[PDB]
Amino acid sequence: GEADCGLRPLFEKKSLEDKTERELLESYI
Amino acid sequence: GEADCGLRPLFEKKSLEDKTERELLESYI
Amino acid sequence: IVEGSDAEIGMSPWQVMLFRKSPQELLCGASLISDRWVLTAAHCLLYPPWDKNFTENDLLVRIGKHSRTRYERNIEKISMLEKIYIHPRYNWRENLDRDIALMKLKKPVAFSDYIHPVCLPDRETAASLLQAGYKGRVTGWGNSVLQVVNLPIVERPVCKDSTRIRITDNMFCAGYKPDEGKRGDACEGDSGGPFVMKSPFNNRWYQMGIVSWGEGCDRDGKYGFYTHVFRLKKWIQKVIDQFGE
Amino acid sequence: IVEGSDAEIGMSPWQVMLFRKSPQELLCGASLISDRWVLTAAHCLLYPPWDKNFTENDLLVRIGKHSRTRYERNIEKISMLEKIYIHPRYNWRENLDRDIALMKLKKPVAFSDYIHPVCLPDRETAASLLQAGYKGRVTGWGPSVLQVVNLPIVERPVCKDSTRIRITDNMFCAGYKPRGDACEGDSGGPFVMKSPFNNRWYQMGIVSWGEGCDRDGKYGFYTHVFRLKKWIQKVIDQ
Repeated sequence: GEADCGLRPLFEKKSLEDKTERELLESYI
Repeated sequence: GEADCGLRPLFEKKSLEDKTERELLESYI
Repeated sequence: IVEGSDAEIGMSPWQVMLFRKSPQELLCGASLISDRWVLTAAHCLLYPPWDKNFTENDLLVRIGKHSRTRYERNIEKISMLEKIYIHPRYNWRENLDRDIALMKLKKPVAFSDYIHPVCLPDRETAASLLQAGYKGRVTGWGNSVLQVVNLPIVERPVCKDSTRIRITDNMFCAGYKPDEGKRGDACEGDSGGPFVMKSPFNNRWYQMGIVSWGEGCDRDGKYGFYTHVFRLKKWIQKVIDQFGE
Repeated sequence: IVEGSDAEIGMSPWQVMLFRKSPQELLCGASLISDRWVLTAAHCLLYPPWDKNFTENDLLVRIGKHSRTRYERNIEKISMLEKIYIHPRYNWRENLDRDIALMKLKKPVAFSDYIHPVCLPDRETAASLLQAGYKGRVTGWGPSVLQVVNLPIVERPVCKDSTRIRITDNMFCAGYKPRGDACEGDSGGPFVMKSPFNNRWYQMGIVSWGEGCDRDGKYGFYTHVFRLKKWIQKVIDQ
C-alpha cells in the first residue's frame, strides 16, 4: 500500500532489531 | 434420601430460613 | 459466579465438586441426588475437541466443602466413582442438547448437616415453577467460600434471540437484564452445578436445571443456559432403576 | 495476552486501541494501514444476539499509546470515526466467517516514530509466509504496557480437530501445543510476520476468537487478511 509500510522508525530504519524478532525469522528456516 | 430430599438439616429441619430465600418466594407471582 | 454473595454454612448441602485426579483440577460443579448418585453436565466429562475424555478412574468428587482453600477435616468427604453415564443423545458438536450425565459413587456417602440430597421435580413442580420471572438459585465459586446468586427465568422467545445457539425444548435460560445494574451472574466456570428452586407447596428444594453454558460474566453476552432436568427425568429414572443398588 | 513480554518502545507502531465512549474503556485491538484507515474484527462492532451494534459516534481510537495507565503527552493521538464498513459476507450466525471491518478516521493521523502503518500482504508473501510452523506476532494487553507474544501457525487439519466450529478458507489458527497465548480479549488486534525477503512487517491475520486462556480450549483463530484483500481495496478505492 504505502511506500514505506512495515518499516519501523525505531528499528528497521535505524538498523536495529527488537528483542524477539529473531525467533520469527528462525522459524522460517 | 428421597423421602427427606430437599430439606436442609440446618434450615428447613429447624424452621430457619437463609438470608435470601425470601427473594425467591416473592418472585412467584 | 460473579457479583454474588457468601453462602451460609450448610445452605447448599447437595453441592458437589468434580475434580480430575492428576493434575488435580476443579473441573465442574455437580449435585447430590441420593447416597450413591451425582448429577452433572455431560460436557464436563466428554468434549473431544478439547481432549476432554475421562473414564471413572480419572476423577473424584468432594462433598460438603464450604471453603475452596481450607481443608475441613471431619466435614468434607471424598468419593471415588464406580461408573459414568452420558445421555445417548447428548450433542456436543452442535448445541449441547441433552447436556447431562450421571455418576455413581463407589460407596454410599454419609449424610450430615453439611451433606444432604436435593429433590428432582415432578410434573406439578415443573409446571408451577418453571415460568418467566420466577427466580432460581445457582451456587459456585467466585471468579474464598461458596458463592450464591438468585436469578430470574427468561421468556423463551427472548432466550432464543439472545444467542446464536439453537435452543431446544430440553433447555431454558435465566439471568438479569444486563442493562439493569451490577447483578449476579452464573458463569461458564459454574458448568455442571445446580439451578434450584424452593417449592411454596411443600417447602422442599428441587433441582430444575444444570448449568450448561454461560454467555455473560466474562463475555459480552446476556444469559446463562441450562439443561431442563424435568424434561430428561425419564432417562435419569431409567438409569438409576436399572443400574442402582 | 497471556504469558507474553513487554513490548519495546515503538515496536508495534501500527497498534490501535478501539475504545467505547461510555464507559470509556478498551473494546478491542485494531491496526493502522494508512493515515486514515484502521482494520479490526467485525464481531467487535456487530453481533445482534448480544444487541451489539456500534455506530461511528459510539467509539474512538487511540494510536501511539505504550501504556494503558498513563497519557503520553507528545506521543499518542486520538481520532473519531467518520464511517464504519463491515464485510457484507460477515457470518456471525454460524462461525464469524469473514470477521473483518474497516474504519475511516475523520481526519488523517500524522505518522511519527511511534505511529506508522503496517503492510498488507500480496499473493507471493502470503504463499511463502502463511505456512504451518512459521511464527507470527500478536500484540495486546494483559502489566500496564503493551504485551507481545510470538506464536506458530498450526496445520489446518489440527486446527479443525481442536474445535466444533466449522473452519473456512478465510481463517487460520495459531498457538503452541498444550508458553504464551493470544486470548479472546485480544480480538481485533493484528497477527503480523516479518518478511525475510524485504524485512517489512505484514499483517497476515486479525484475532477472531480465542479458545484458550480463560477456557479449556487449545488455539486462537484468525481472519485470513490476504483472502479478503479485494474487499479492503474496493472500500478504500471507492
